[PDB]
Amino acid sequence: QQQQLPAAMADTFLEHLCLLDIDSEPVAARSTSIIATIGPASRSVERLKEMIKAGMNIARLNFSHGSHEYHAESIANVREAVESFAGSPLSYRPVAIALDTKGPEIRTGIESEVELVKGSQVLVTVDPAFRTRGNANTVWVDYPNIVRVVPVGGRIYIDDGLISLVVQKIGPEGLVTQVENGGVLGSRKGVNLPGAQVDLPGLSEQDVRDLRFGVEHGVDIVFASFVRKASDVAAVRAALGPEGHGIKIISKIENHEGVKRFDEILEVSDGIMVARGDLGIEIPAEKVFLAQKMMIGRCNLAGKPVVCATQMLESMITKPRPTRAETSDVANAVLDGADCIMLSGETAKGNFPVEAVKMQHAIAREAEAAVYHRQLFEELRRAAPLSRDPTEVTAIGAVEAAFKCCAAAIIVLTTTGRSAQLLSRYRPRAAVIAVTRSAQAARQVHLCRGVFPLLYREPPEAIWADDVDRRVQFGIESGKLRGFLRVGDLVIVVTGWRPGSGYTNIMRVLSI
Amino acid sequence: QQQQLPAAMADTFLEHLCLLDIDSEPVAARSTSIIATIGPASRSVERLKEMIKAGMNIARLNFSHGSHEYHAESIANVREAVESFAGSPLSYRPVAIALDTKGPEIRTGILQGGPESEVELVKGSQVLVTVDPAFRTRGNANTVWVDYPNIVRVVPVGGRIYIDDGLISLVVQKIGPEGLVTQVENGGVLGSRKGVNLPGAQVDLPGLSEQDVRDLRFGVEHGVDIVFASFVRKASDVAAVRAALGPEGHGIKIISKIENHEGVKRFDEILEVSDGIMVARGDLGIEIPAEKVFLAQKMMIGRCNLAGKPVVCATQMLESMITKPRPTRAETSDVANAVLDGADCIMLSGETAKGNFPVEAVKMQHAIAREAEAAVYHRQLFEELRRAAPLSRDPTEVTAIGAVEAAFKCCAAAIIVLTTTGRSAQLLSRYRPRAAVIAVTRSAQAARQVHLCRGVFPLLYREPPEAIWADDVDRRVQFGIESGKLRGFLRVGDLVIVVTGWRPGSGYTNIMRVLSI
Amino acid sequence: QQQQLPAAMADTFLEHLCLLDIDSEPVAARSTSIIATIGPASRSVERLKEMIKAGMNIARLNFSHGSHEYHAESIANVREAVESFAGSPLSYRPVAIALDTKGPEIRTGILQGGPESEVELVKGSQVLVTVDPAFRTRGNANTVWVDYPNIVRVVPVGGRIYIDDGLISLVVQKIGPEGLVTQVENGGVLGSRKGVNLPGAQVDLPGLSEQDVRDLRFGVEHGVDIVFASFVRKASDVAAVRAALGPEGHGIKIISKIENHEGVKRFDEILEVSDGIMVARGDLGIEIPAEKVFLAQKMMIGRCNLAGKPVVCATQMLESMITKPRPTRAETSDVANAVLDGADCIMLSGETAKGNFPVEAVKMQHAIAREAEAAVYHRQLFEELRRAAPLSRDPTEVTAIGAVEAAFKCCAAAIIVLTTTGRSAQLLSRYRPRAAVIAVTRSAQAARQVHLCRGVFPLLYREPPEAIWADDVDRRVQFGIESGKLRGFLRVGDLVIVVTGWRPGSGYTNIMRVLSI
Amino acid sequence: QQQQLPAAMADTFLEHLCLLDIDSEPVAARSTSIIATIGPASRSVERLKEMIKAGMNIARLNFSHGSHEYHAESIANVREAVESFAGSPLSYRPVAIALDTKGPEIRTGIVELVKGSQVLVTANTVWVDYPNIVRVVPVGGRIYIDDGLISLVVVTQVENGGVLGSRKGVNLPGAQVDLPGLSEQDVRDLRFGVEHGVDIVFASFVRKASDVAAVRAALGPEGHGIKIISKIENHEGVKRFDEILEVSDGIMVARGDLGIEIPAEKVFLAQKMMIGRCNLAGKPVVCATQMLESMITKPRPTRAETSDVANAVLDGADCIMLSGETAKGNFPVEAVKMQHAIAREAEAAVYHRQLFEELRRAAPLSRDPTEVTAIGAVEAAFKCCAAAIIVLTTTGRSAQLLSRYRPRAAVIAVTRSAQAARQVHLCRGVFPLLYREPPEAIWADDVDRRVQFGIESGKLRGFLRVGDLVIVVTGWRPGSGYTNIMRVLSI
Ligand SMILES: [K+]
Ligand SMILES: [K+]
Ligand SMILES: [K+]
Ligand SMILES: [K+]
Ligand SMILES: [Mn+2]
Ligand SMILES: [Mn+2]
Ligand SMILES: [Mn+2]
Ligand SMILES: [Mn+2]
Repeated sequence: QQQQLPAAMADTFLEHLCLLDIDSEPVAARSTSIIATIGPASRSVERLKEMIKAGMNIARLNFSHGSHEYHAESIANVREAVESFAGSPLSYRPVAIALDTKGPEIRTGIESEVELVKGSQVLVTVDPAFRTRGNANTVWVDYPNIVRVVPVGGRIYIDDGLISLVVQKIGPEGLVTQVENGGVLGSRKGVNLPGAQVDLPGLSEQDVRDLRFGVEHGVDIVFASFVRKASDVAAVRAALGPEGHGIKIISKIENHEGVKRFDEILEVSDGIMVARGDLGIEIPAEKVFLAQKMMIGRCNLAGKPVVCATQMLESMITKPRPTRAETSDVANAVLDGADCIMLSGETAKGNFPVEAVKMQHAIAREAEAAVYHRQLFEELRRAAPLSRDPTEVTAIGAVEAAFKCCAAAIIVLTTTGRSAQLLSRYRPRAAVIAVTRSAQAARQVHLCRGVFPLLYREPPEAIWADDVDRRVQFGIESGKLRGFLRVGDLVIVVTGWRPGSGYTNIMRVLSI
Repeated sequence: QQQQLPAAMADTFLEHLCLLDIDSEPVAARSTSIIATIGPASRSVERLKEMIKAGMNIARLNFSHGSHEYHAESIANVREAVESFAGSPLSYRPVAIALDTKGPEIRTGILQGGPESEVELVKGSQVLVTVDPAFRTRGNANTVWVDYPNIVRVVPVGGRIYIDDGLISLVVQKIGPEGLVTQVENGGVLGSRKGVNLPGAQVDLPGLSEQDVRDLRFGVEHGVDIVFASFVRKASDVAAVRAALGPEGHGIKIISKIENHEGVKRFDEILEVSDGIMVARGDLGIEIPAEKVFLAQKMMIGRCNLAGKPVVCATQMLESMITKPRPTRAETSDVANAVLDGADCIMLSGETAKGNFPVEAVKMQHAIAREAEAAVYHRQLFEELRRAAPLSRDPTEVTAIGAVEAAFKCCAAAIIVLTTTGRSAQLLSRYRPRAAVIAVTRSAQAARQVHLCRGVFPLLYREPPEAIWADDVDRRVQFGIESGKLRGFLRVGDLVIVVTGWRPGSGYTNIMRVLSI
Repeated sequence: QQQQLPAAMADTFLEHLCLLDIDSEPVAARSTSIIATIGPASRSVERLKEMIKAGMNIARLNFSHGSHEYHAESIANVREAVESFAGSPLSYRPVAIALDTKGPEIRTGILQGGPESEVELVKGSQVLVTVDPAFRTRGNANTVWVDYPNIVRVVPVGGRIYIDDGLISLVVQKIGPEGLVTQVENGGVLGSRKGVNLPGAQVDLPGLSEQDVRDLRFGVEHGVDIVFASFVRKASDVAAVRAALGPEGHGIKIISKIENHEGVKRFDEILEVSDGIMVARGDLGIEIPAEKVFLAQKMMIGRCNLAGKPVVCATQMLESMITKPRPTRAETSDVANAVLDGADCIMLSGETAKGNFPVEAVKMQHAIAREAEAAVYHRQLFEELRRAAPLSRDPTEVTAIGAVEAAFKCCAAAIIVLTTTGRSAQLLSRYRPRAAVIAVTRSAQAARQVHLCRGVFPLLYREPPEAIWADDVDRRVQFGIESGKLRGFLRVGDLVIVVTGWRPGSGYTNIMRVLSI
Repeated sequence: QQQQLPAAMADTFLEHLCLLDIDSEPVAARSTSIIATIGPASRSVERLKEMIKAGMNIARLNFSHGSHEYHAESIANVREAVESFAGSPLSYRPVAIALDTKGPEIRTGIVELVKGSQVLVTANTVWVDYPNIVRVVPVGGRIYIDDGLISLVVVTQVENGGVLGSRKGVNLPGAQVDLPGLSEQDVRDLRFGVEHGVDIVFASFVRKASDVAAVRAALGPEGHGIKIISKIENHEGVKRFDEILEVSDGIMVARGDLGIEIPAEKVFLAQKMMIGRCNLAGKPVVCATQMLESMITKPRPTRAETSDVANAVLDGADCIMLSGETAKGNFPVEAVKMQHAIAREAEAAVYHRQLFEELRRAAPLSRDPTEVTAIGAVEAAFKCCAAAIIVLTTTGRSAQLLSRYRPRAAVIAVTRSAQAARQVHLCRGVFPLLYREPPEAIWADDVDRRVQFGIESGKLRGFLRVGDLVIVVTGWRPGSGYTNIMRVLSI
């Protein structure tokens, strides 16, 4: 059998594991959406085309680097690459665009390299004149209060926490420190101050500018950096302004406080990013996996998208093949229950961006087939409280029906994505094919595992009921074309009693 | 809270038990249908009316007693009592009629100048069992006549003969030319025409005698809804019932009564071929050791639950009530446990056929079943059923389970289903929703037969079809709601799950909708 | 296979039910202890001997009736019957003796000219209930007198009044200047001095009257083992029993009978303070609606199972047998379901106290309990208990669960425990092993009280201590094995789990060993 | 609370996940043993001392490289480093030594292979040590070179270019490699292992039961004691796994080769399947290769590496390995310290509730008194949050049977057999203590002194504190195979 079905029929998790079969070919669209960071390696229209073809679903713009003009070019190229496939509506793949916020970063000064000798004296300055006078015994940083916040005996991580510094006297013109971990240091590198309370705002003048930019260029999603408390996302919301309620806000969890106040942060956000990079510097590297698995679990419970991020395939920045740990990282993110998996170096600057995307694609398909739905579904139902919202009620119904007949797909009409979401919330195995007129909602829905958006272009029919049927039919055809559904398959169709959003309430079983 | 909801939310069966609350009032129509046997105590139109009011859903005609004329009067009186409530379609309660077959019984003769007189079989004495036609009526303390010619040829020396609900006990010591010389092993007081059981003897009597066949044809002609088939031992037995029922009667549901060891052993083959099962505890309780019935009962109920077929629990559920206005503590727990076991219907016999409290007896099964229905640990039950039931490609099943699931998620007060033959109402109840299954149908018969399936409340719909089919569909669903409101099944603010189909005719159910009342 | 093993190996409760097998013979001592009530039917030494042979483990003396002298004779006769088997220590069966308290009973008066004669209260007729001192003797078909002046003040117009076991039903339709003008709801033949109940109406008689205290002091002096304490409504009720029991009687296990609504509601507090519980169905079934008892029964048994305390199921489990040599189908299933519920003991009252078949009645509870015990789905049962029971630091508990676990893994025939006060035997049964708990003790009393715990089979050990303690330990273990072999609990080639301790005196169990027989 | 106890008390796996707490400090010896490969970075006695201190439990000698003399020096150095702590029997840490077999490898001879260009096999000329290559790769066959980084399609054509070094691993999937599992050299290497008293054989390229039979034959009679760990490195091996496991003492998920022989996407499936099956069989299973590669070069692991380790433990692995990280890299001790740190966190996060349930449930009934005592002991341990289960064991088997059920309390195994003490590291949760005193006259006393020994060693290393409960497992008579007693004692 295929799809790891013998494994799906197991009575225990152990028996399940014991039955995973390397010769059981996956046989389903991959449900985990891939987010790819745009950079020099992935910015040319022709490259983007390849990346789309290979599996990219979300383009991530990292506003930690590049000017407004630079990101506008990125948006313009993505949109071009994406619309090059509009020749065939039945095959067209929407691509989301996520603005990633700079946030309260700290960076060293200005392709040369100094060497911080272990045990040696290094001075950290925020004096404007030393802004480029950086050397083996002097590092300049762009956070003037550094001197006010890192006390004697405090730690200062530099460059992915690879360099490490102990403050051994805080004198007038800077921090007198001793290198604890040396390393070959380069230009403008990221700095971390664990244990220190960085009074740096979650939203600086630039972030606000950057957000307004996102509104004007119609970005779909904000990955909000360094989110430490509910008011942080409120601030993002305010900045996003009224022209931008539609925009999904994904809070990146990058530090201890963020981890601790996670519950409050989730309730107020549209989803979460396990921001492992910073997280892995702010808390001990041994402990990330706990935060990751805790947050993914909690999101699964709340029904919100969760993203797993950073170094999932690092070696690929430089090599055509991933390390054995990277492969298992991707699979375990999926098995953890992550809605999306990300790429950074691997697609922004590396020598194999398309190969990197093909790999997340390949692994996610295997891992998705290896999900023990039986336990998963049971636990979700069991944990999720009762509900009175007809849309939820239909969803779980639909998912249940899908399971009973091994439906190829659940086809949903949706206006804002919400009813597609409520379906994927319960993790059907059948694919959730979402038919929508809202180009934006079609993009934002990539954030939810197992949704395949289809953008519908025809003008409304006179008779609403007809309009509904043409759309469902549209789903089926697109379905047939991309090999999601074959003649003789059963499909579950979810619709509503009247137009407008918020009235989903019907579930139907149809045969193809 | 009500409906034993704290108990419903328990994480284990033990925790569930630990949270059952005597002050949590049930709050739902009772889902276990009650079958009542018709006799002198329950035959008058006015009595029937009371029994309907009290909860009766199936009238059982016991063809072991009475003539054709006698049962025709019963049917006529039921139907009258039933139709007396047709003045209000929104409140009308359909009542099924079940013909219960005589089958291969054996009874003693009539007593010497005494149909209502008693002889006494003393422990340790010689009793001759005769088949001699001349002794039918001549029977005494040392002589009992029996209506089974072959008895003399089937009980060996050392073989046991039970008389009267197994309370009398004879052991064959000598066989002879003019009967069985027996010694009374258990004595007691004996009357006329009492049931005989022959465990250990293979009884070569047919499952369907010339009379049964006549009885069955009778059932066809008078439009009975259900056949409780006695002494069903193997698949061919129900085939025989089917043939006899003839072509004028495919619609009739066949319920095999399981009354003996062989029947218990070939149960699987019998179920596959029957519409449902009756755990016939009376005979079963004599054919196998009394200690073992509970095992057959729980096994069969379990298996039916699995197959999704109606199962009936029967006999002595409330015996003391034949004679007393209150049940014994075992009787009460018997009913509750039949329900908790997972029985679709519970029966009454003596209690409604001859006893002094037939209505009180019906009211009691009503009261207990409501409590017990609320105490079912659906969480486990539902999980196990899904888990056990094979995948399915039939859109009707698919919608059913969907509907049940949706119902659970919002504590739906009801699932309302349009159904033509009952099948989609049945597939719902197969998954044991807690929300009541309100089945709307134009088939008066299907409305009656549906009582066989736990949790289905049938509503007979009387209006002529609208021109636009979609409108006809809506009026029906609306009809369900209103009836619902009126009988306190649904209150304003409830959510309800509506199940319908894409086109007319049966077999095409495939839609599930969430509506608020 | 035997012992319903296929059914034990099932992955779900449903599959379990589906695999119960009527041909799978039980093969194990029955673990549910049987309490028999002593009366005219069961007071003769020779009868008692039969009842012991048949399975009785606890004699229950019902102090609601009979004088001190009368109960002394009962004790004497039991002890005589019991010690008649002392000729063989390997086979000797200890029998507990439980004193059942009268408590705050409410009663009717003596009849017009008839300490034996009878009045009929006809359904629908006017009935005056006086509290008038004069009429305590002047009762007829329209006048019943009652020994509780306050009844007039507590039952409001429209309230019920149940009489004699709840078989007679009166409704107050007028409160008058000397009596409640009642209509007869339920009719029937009324006797002299019968029990009256007042549901919903709150009562104010003490839990412990001057007589109870006397009765308790009596129990001490005659060395009763167990007090079944009637009408326990709150923790202080058992404190009172404890005080009355006096210092000569800490050893005595106190079982609170739960007989009313308040008792049901304050159950948690009552359990914490008692050694065990009695589900007193009789009264309970009159105080709260008859439909609801099964809920109180299953909730209490569940909670006791959780707490690890003995729970008894009681009253009417086999009533028809008071009068008939076979039980009704409901009675059989009642017993099975008590066991499946998880009851430690099952009781008999009328069936053994007055009826015509006391020994047969005891043989039946024995026969059913064995079947039902084999049908427990231990897999779930064990899982749930572990899961629910909090961590523990007491080495005795820790050894128990370990022992139970080891037993399961090798289908041990038995767990053999040395115990001084019964406590380590109890902690084993607490986890419901399937293997039998063979408890070896020198305390004749502890040997009796242990019957209160499902699955414990006490063996009284008589030899004087050896010089070397270790040797004394081994002879006792060996004693268990031999007794074991002799009664067919263990066969050559069986594995057995032996639980002992590091030093003498109670409270130090901490060793578990696997041995082969 | 500590040890992720709130998460242990969860009613579902989801709820469990939801309750993992980064501020819940682990508080227990780490139970996953660490296998470290010896090389230039890790061969000096002083280095070895550091690596023992940091957590190493098994030294891995990779016979794919180095001469006999070279491996003798390694053994010698390990043994020295190890015995330098013998100053104190209560603290002494035994270190196993595992001989890792070369087996049917293929390597290149002693340059950048351009994408597109011609390359013959016997810059435009790679040499290979497997003469039959010409015989088993047909027109349109694939030849991987160096950790599957290069790809050659058959005369070949380069499909994937790359920078080629000296003597590098060649892989041929789809081809049936008729090279023997045991060459003349392997046999020599194995005989070597016997003579120098290695403890464990990691047997390379195990494809079928007869492969381990061959290893067994070569190991000879002087070496029945030696535990044999079959390395699963290819498709056939994955397919015939059941047969292989039944006949082996344990398994190594040899990800490196496996990741080249089967698609990289699929390894995690083989890994989780094998670890699951081993957990079921009660045999040790090893997770291997690249668990921390970046550390070969960098002082900190990547985020994928960290999660790789934790997931191996959560998968249920008995041991985790390091190769380049400790054999040649610039951070061997840091690498060992990391596997130590992660394994402790991951171990505390195991959802025993489910795990234990499932193992009981799955494991068939048993009549062997040792098993019966084990499960009993584990059950007792759970009920009182025992700090430890202390077992007397002669061959390790009763320690093994305990760990088979994954207690959370640590399994402190007391033994006289120095070797058994070493091999027991293969079983999660076993902490061996070597006992040196001569037997007492009264056997019962000898038993007690040993149990007492375990307690004291326990106290000293902070496994058990006064007031803890401990579970003690012993037997009714001397000699192995008769464990049958379980006792609850307070410290
Ligand atoms: K950023
Ligand atoms: K009949
Ligand atoms: K009493
Ligand atoms: K090797
Ligand atoms: Mn970051
Ligand atoms: Mn019958
Ligand atoms: Mn009472
Ligand atoms: Mn390898």
